[PDB]
Amino acid sequence: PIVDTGSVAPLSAAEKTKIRSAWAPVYSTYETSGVDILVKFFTSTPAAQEFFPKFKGLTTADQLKKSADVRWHAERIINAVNDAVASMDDTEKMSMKLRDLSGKHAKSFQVDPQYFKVLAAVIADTVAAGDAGFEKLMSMICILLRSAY
Amino acid sequence: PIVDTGSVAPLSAAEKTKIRSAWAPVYSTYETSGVDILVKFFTSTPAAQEFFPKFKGLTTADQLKKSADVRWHAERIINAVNDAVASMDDTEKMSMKLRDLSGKHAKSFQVDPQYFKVLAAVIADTVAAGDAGFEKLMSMICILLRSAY
Ligand code: HEM
Ligand code: HEM
Repeated sequence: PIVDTGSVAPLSAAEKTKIRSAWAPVYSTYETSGVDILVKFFTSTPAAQEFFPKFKGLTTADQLKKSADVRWHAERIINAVNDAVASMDDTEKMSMKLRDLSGKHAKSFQVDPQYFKVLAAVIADTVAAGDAGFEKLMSMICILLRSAY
Repeated sequence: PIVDTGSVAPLSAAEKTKIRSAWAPVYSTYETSGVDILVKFFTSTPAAQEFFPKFKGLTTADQLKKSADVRWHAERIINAVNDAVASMDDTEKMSMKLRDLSGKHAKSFQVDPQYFKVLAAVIADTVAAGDAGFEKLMSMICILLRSAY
C-alpha cells in the first residue's frame, strides 16, 4: 500500500517504465483526469473538506466540476505529480520540489498531513490501480510532502 | 498604452470594478482563454519563441493547442494575472507575488524582459480591448515583472 513515513526502496528501471506508460495517457488530458480525481477524493472524504476554503458551499460532485477554483486546484495537483514522474531519474530534483511543496502546505495552507496518502491513493487507483511500482512513487511523494511538518 | 517602466497612477474604484467585470467571464474559462492568448502571442512573435524550450518543434497554432505543455504554461500565466486582479485592493500583496515571479523569470527562465509588455498587450486586447483601466493593471504587472532584472 501507500506509506507516508520512513523510507522506500529506489524505483527500478522496470518500474519507472511501467509508470511512464500508465501515466502518459492520464496526463494527455490532465484537465479532466485532475478534476475527476480531486472531485472523487473530496466527495468521499468529508473530514478533509474543511481544508479547501475556496470550495465552501460546493457539496454536489456536479457543482465542483463546474467551479473554476476546483479546476485550477486540481490542475496544479495533477502537474506536481507529473513533475515527479518526470524527475524519477533525478531523485535530487524531485526532493527539492516536493520539500518546498511540503513547506507551503504546512505553513501557509495549514492542511492536516494525514490526507496526503488518502488523495495519493485515489491518484494511484485511477492512474494504475494495482501497480505496486506506482505505489512507491506515491509513497515517496507522500513521505516528502510530510517532511516539513 | 501598456508601459513596463517608471510608474503609473493608482487604480480608481471605478476602474477596478470595470476590470472585475471584464475579467470574470474570461477566467470562468481560463483553460481556453489562456491557451488562445498564449498561442496568439507565440505564433505572431517569433523573436520570443526561442524562450519556450518545451515548445521546440511546435510551429502550427494547431499543434500548440494540443500540447499539454502549452496548456499548463498558459494556465499558469492566466492565473498569475487572476491573482493580481484579486489583489487590486491589496497593492502590498500584489507586489510580493509579482516581484517573486520577476525573479524566477530573470534568474531561472532567463527570458528577455522586453516581451512582458508584448504578451500583456494580447491579454489586454483579448480581455477588454480598449479599456485604459485594464491597461494600467497590465502596466503595473509589467513594471513589477521587470523589477528583478
Ligand atoms: C496528492 C498529494 C498532493 C500534492 C502533490 C499536492 C500538490 C499541490 C500543488 C501543486 C499545489 C499548488 C501549490 C501552490 O499554490 O503554490 C497545492 C496547493 C494546495 N494544496 Fe496540495 N497537494 C497534495 C495533497 C493535498 C491535500 C491532501 C490537501 C489537504 C486536504 C491539500 C491542500 C492544498 C491547499 C489548501 C492548497 C492551496 C489552495 C489554493 O490556494 O488554491 N493538498 N497542492
Ligand atoms: C504576461 C506576463 C507573464 C506572467 C504574469 C508570467 C507568469 C508565469 C508563471 C506563473 C510561470 C510559472 C512560475 C513557476 O511555476 O515557477 C511562468 C513561467 C515561465 N515563463 Fe512566464 N509569465 C509572463 C511572461 C513571460 C514571457 C513573455 C516569457 C518569455 C519570453 C516567459 C517565459 C516563461 C518561462 C521560460 C517559464 C517556464 C515555464 C515552463 O516552461 O515550465 N514568461 N511565467
